[PDB]
Amino acid sequence: MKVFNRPILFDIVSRGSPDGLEGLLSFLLTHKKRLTDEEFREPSTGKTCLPKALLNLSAGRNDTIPILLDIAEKTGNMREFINSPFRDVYYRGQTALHIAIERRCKHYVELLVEKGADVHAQARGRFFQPKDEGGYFYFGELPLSLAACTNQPHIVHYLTENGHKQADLRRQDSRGNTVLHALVAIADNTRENTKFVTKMYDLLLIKCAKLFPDTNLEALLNNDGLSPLMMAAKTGKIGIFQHIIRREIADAAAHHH
Repeated sequence: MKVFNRPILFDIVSRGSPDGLEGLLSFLLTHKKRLTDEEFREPSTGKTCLPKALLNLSAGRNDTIPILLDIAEKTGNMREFINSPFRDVYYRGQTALHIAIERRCKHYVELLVEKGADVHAQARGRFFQPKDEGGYFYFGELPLSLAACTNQPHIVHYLTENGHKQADLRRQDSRGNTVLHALVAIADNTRENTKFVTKMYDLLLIKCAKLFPDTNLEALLNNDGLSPLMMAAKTGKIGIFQHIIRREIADAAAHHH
């Protein structure tokens, strides 16, 4: 018979060969194992094969992934498999969705959500960093906040509008930061950054006001006690700060004389 283990399975997925995975389903069923078992997790990180699949793409496409989820579904292990948290020196509590968003793959993002991904999995930092090469980069922890801070409107649209399970815009991270707070966090003072940060900020309020009309986003405070506007002031984010003021003056035009 055909027998499997971590290194073999990790080689198959890292190379990206779907032909190698045949008779894996049968192995798991007979030996009574799942892909989330410690023996198939990289002990150093906690990564299963799914992240490793997403970290090795042949022009944005690893073909092991679709079958991996099909197999997971046939062993009563789908929700667990997708949401399996791993860690590196930069982050703990990462998930397959974070990588899917990070690498900017709409398709794999769509797939995971539809098959039961946790849209509120928080990628928390570890020990802290500099600006120089340090793939840390605080983005607000949540998948929505990550996508927002990397200029990916279609993912934001999907995460909010999808049929299976939607991403709550009101959701706050460990710092107390909503997606708006995150947009301020990343906001540097260059016009092209300020372009999309401003654009994404306004799109979200417009989106939220509709869905949850009895709650204002920019009204929610963080653990410092600050709002997106005030935090922009304190941390010195000029471009975004002006825009929020410049916006509300325009919103005061709900007052005809």
